[PDB]
Amino acid sequence: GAVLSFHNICYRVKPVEKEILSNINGIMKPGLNAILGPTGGGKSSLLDVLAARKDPSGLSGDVLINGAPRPANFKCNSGYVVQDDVVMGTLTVRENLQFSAALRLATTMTNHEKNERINRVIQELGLDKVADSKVGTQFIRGVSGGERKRTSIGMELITDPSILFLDEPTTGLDSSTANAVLLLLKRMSKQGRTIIFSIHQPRYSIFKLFDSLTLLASGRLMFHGPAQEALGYFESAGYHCEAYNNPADFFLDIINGDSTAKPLIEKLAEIYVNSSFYKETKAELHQLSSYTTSFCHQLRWVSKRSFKNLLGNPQASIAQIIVTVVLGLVIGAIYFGLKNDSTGIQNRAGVLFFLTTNQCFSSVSAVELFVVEKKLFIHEYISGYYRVSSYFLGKLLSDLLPMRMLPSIIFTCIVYFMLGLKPKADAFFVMMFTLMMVAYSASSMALAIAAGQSVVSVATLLMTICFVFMMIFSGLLVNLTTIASWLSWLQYFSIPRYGFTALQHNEFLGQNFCPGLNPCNYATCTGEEYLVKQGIDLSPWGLWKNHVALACMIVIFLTIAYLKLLFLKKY
Amino acid sequence: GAVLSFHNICYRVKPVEKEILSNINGIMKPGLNAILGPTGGGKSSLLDVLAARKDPSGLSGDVLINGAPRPANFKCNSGYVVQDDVVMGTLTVRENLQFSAALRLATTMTNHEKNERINRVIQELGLDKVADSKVGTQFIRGVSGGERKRTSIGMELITDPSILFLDEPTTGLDSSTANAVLLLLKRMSKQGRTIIFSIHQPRYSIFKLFDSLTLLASGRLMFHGPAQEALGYFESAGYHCEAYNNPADFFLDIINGDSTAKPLIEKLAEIYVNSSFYKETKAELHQLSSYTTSFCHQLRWVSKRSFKNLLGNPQASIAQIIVTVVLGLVIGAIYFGLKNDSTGIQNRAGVLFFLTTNQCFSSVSAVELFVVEKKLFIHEYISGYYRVSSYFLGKLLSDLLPMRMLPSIIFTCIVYFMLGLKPKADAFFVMMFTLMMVAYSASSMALAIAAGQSVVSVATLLMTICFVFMMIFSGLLVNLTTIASWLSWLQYFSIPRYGFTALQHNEFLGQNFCPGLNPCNYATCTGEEYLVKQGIDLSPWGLWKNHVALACMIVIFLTIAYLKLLFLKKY
Ligand SMILES: COc1cc2c(cc1OC)CN(CCc1ccc(NC(=O)c3cc(OC)c(OC)cc3NC(=O)c3cnc4ccccc4c3)cc1)CC2
Ligand SMILES: CCCCCCCCCCCC(=O)OC[C@H](COP(=O)(O)OCC[N+](C)(C)C)OC(=O)CCCCCCCCCCC
Ligand SMILES: CCCCCCCCCCCC(=O)OC[C@H](COP(=O)(O)OCC[N+](C)(C)C)OC(=O)CCCCCCCCCCC
Ligand SMILES: Nc1ncnc2c1ncn2[C@@H]1O[C@H](COP(=O)(O)OP(=O)(O)OP(=O)(O)O)[C@@H](O)[C@H]1O
Ligand SMILES: Nc1ncnc2c1ncn2[C@@H]1O[C@H](COP(=O)(O)OP(=O)(O)OP(=O)(O)O)[C@@H](O)[C@H]1O
Ligand SMILES: CC(C)CCC[C@@H](C)[C@H]1CC[C@H]2[C@@H]3CC=C4C[C@@H](O)CC[C@]4(C)[C@H]3CC[C@]12C
Ligand SMILES: CC(C)CCC[C@@H](C)[C@H]1CC[C@H]2[C@@H]3CC=C4C[C@@H](O)CC[C@]4(C)[C@H]3CC[C@]12C
Ligand SMILES: CC(C)CCC[C@@H](C)[C@H]1CC[C@H]2[C@@H]3CC=C4C[C@@H](O)CC[C@]4(C)[C@H]3CC[C@]12C
Ligand SMILES: CC(C)CCC[C@@H](C)[C@H]1CC[C@H]2[C@@H]3CC=C4C[C@@H](O)CC[C@]4(C)[C@H]3CC[C@]12C
Repeated sequence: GAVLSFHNICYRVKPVEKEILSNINGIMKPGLNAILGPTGGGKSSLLDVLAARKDPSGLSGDVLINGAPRPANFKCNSGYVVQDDVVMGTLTVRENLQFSAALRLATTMTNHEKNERINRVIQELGLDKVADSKVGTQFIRGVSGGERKRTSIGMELITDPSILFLDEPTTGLDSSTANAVLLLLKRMSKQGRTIIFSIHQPRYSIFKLFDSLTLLASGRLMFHGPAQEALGYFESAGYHCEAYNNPADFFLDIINGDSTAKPLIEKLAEIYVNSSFYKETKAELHQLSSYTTSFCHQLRWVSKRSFKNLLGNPQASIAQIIVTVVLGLVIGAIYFGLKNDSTGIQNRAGVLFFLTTNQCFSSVSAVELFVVEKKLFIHEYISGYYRVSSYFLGKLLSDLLPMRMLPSIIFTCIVYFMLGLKPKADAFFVMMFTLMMVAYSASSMALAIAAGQSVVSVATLLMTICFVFMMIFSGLLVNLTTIASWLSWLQYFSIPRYGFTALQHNEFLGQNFCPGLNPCNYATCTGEEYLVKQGIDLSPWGLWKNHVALACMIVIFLTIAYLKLLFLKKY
Repeated sequence: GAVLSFHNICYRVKPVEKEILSNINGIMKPGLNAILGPTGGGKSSLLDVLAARKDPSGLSGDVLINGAPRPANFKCNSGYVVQDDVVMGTLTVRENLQFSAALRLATTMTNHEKNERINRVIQELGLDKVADSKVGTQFIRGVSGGERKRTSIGMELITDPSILFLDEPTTGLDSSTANAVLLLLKRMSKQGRTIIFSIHQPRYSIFKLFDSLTLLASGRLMFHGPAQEALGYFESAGYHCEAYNNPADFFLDIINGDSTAKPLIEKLAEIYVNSSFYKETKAELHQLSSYTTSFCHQLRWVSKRSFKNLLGNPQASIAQIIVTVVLGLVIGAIYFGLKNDSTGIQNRAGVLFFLTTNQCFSSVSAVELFVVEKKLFIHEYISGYYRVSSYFLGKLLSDLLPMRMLPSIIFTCIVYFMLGLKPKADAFFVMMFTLMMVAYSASSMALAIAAGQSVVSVATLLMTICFVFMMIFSGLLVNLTTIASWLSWLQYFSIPRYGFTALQHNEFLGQNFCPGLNPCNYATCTGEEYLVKQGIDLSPWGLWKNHVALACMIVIFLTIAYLKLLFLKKY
């Protein structure tokens, strides 16, 4: 079995540094161990310290498994269940468990075997009725909080861990369900596994199951030792129960100073260090003194989950495609029959500008989903599911690449022929390629800004402002040849400028807009004159210059996003 | 005291109609009464039925207070505490209680007296340490879930009600805090008040406090009667406890079929109807067979809370003002020194278009706050705080009117003189007025769309799409004189068109853009020619036509919003 231990633990958090956890010493031998305490005592913090999910800076003690230091496979042979559930709402119960099994259990096992394990877990936790139902989504009403909580427990159990950490496994659950969960852990603990969990308001039947007990309060350790002997320890100092049927209440009332015999917290702790229990553990403590699956598998499974999540959030995929089609048709109707007249220049420039800005501003919606999933990404990376690289490339090849390509194609196919733009194939494909490139560049910039930011509103605001400032330098609202020199350099940071310039160069090159024709100066009859007055070049190199600039921006921004994820605080 | 009662209650929910609650009969005499049951049994639904927060369509029974039917002041002399807390995060604890006191307690009392009551409540609930701290916000980490829960309890207690309904008052609270809350209610119930609440996992000490008991399960009523006699009733059918220290577990285990003696639910219910308890209540039941404060006060307090909420969410007020200033300065730099040259027309039209669209699209951010507060509005209206009209006008005079006016002023003051637009005062004030009008019209349209919609994403998408379609008809991207007749009529539904046309008419009227000057046809030297080619009229009536159209749209859209709130399902 696994014999966890700790000694002289203290933790500090920040300027001013405060100690959430003061001196703590204990041994969590195999079996079933518990951590009772009042709210704010530090139950969740100690658990993370034991499971190495806290920044090692603050930690000021030694944690040992079976005497030897922490192995590098610790997170490959342990499980952690979070106080606040992190479960992808858009998926069903079974799908989430499948995801955990696939990326944590080794690939040597057959997929049928894994599904058999998954079914067994579901039956044990009583999730059969909602096995294939969806977890809650904003659009889709889903399972209750209790079923969601048990689902998080399931994902960790599937790994068949030798060590399991749980935080408030029984919250939002009625007594019957709570008892079933605890009995399962007890059965799971009579085989050599070590189970550590924090609980609120146990029943007497449950409390008898506890083998080892830990009692936190305001950081201090009031009592650690066998659960059955806890009553005797308190009785010696005073506090003869003889009132409460449930002992768990008897402990908490003492801590809150509601029972008969400087602060009561410090006073009680001083008693423990003088107890035999502290002496025994000090004697024992002093005496004692990688990823399962490869890159490709992680990529496939992450991309799959992203596909499903995207389809489950309609506003970002289905709605964008539908509005794309509607806009294409309306534009085709509004600009139908472009004429080489006085009005041709205006309408052509306007439509191209509209398409460009539409591609740029549509990227905001997708990345917002990248923002909301920061918490899940951190939790899964810490738990040891996947690497950063796999998550990044999967989200790209599932969300950014497929969906952002289509709007360009739809817009070109619908608009080009209805309006009557350049009737040559080269122009058609150039238009499609250019729109694709601006879309990808905007998405990459959005990712660079949004990656690592927790709040959706702030990221949305920042990206919107940046796109606005780009749009001012697109080449239509202002003439770039009239801008002062000390500000003109900014026009090279604008994506819409490159796309818009390319489209203009493609459309205006061989057109005359004065129908019947002593040249009339101050008049732009020919398209080339308009291009010149707007600053654009006439060589073939201008178009391709814009395109290569877009590609370089894509690469730069995506790389920045990867680095922002890499140097993030995953603790 | 207050003697509530019910008889033959059944409720139906929807097509297919299902009965959440089957036959239910009971009397909730003064004192302390409880509703235990497993999750999903129907505890929250019955409570709403008793407190008249459910649609009366489904209800199929009679509810009586003191024998007489439900008075119209029922919600003026009752309190309801929600299972999921509804507390404005951006405010402190004390501020929320002040809001409840001001609008529910009569104005005859002095404000100092109310604050004295508020202090007493806080001391009783143990919220003194966090009395003036802020409740949780996304930006501001706030009080724990337990303190938030007790705060919701406080707001109802301040009214000093003769009848109080609570739903899971002890959830997220440790035993010590839970016991304190229950003891307070017990003390509050020995004076004539009637208290009804639903609870999970009581302690034996608490359960002895219960005077009357109700036991729901899968809709059916398994037991109603005195709490002390509940054990005897079950013992007669079998189920001699002699195992469990806490009786509350003994009841729930039976319902879940985990104890010794068609489904167990139906089987148990059949026993109750044959019990003496059912006979007694049937004998008794068969035997038995406005706003405190005026309009202005509600308006003032709603507007005040809205001010605070707006300031607490920086992204909507502070950020919008800052970006407004930054955009003004950047625009002033980009377009500095507008010249009566070939480029003057383009830059002028572009800047005016940018300002107009900025005013239109900035309205999305504010209304989103109107969306998120739908739940709170429904809860408060049902509880009897305020009317619909007061809420509407308060949110207007607090959020829409003050904040949307400033950006226009800032933009005009910064931009007008730096660029060098028409150097006459009339044009300056016309520009300011026009921008104000488009801002208000867009906000009104946003409210009309967003009011009554629960999801933020959908409303944001809809308003954004509508503004896009308006923007196509602004007069720049397309020439309105070239649009086909069967679609041209749409141009009269566009707000940016009216604002943009007014600004163009103000700026271009007396300008010549050909510097040195056989007239050169196909050339727009004079501004009037440009206006004509864009379809605009030259009379003074065009400008004012646009303005009056905006005003009419404002009135229409705001009225629609009020009606949408009025005919909403507040149940
Ligand atoms: C988790 O819950 C959620 C929370 C939230 C959201 C979604 C959620 O759920 C996931 C999304 N919330 C977005 C709120 C929002 C959206 C937009 C703006 N503001 C502009 O967009 C704009 C501003 C200008 O000045 C400030 C401006 O100046 C000129 C031109 C602007 N836009 C254009 O010009 C333009 C042009 N073509 C377009 C074509 C297609 C689509 C958009 C186009 C836009 C401001 C706020 C924020 C919170
Ligand atoms: C002027 C009109 C045309 C030019 C428009 C300029 C847009 C520039 C877009 C590329 C910048 C970029 O993408 O920056 C990318 C950076 C990269 O993160 P980081 O630097 O490593 O931050 C450190 C992060 N750590 C500490 C975790 C490592 O993200 C950010 O900084 C986030 C905020 C960006 C705000 C940008 C607002 C720009 C307003 C400009 C007002 C004049
Ligand atoms: C074409 C370019 C220029 C013209 C642009 C047209 C914009 C019209 C704006 C005013 C309409 C309005 O504000 O409608 C206001 C209505 C009012 O609610 P209700 O009718 O009572 O719904 C019943 C609600 N109950 C049942 C509770 C009473 O809100 C809505 O319907 C909500 C959805 C509106 C979607 C509008 C999308 C428009 C897309 C047009 C694609 C051609
Ligand atoms: N990163 C952090 N920054 C600042 N304070 C923290 C941080 N982490 C924990 N704390 C503080 O430590 C104290 C204990 O928080 P903790 O998360 O341990 O609560 P808990 O013991 O899990 O109780 P419960 O989860 O039941 O509320 C709190 O006062 C909290 O503010
Ligand atoms: N509007 C509704 N539409 C469909 N079903 C409903 C509706 N309201 C309630 N129900 C159903 O009634 C049953 C009881 O739900 P209820 O809200 O009463 O739970 P509860 O008794 O409050 O239990 P808890 O709140 O502890 O989960 C549930 O199965 C729920 O799906
Ligand atoms: C039908 C046409 C004319 C409507 C104009 C386009 C806009 C207003 C429509 C087109 C497609 C629509 C979306 C279609 C599907 C969904 C998924 C649903 O679960 C919520 C609403 C939502 C997100 C719709 C919102 C409104 C929407 C974006
Ligand atoms: C991290 C971010 C800010 C990186 C920004 C890099 C951008 C500004 C770089 C990437 C590639 C660059 C372009 C590469 C090629 C050319 C062609 C040349 O004849 C003019 C400059 C121009 C058009 C460059 C302008 C600056 C440019 C677009
Ligand atoms: C300083 C200038 C150049 C920045 C450009 C303007 C944008 C990027 C800045 C200007 C004002 C800024 C806001 C100022 C204050 C707040 C409140 C804070 O609790 C969260 C960030 C937030 C919401 C900022 C977000 C970024 C913001 C909107
Ligand atoms: C509920 C919503 C859709 C109501 C929409 C009403 C709009 C379209 C109405 C309100 C006031 C109306 C305007 C009132 C006055 C004039 C001046 C006239 O010489 C031309 C029509 C014009 C410009 C009207 C166009 C239509 C108009 C703008």
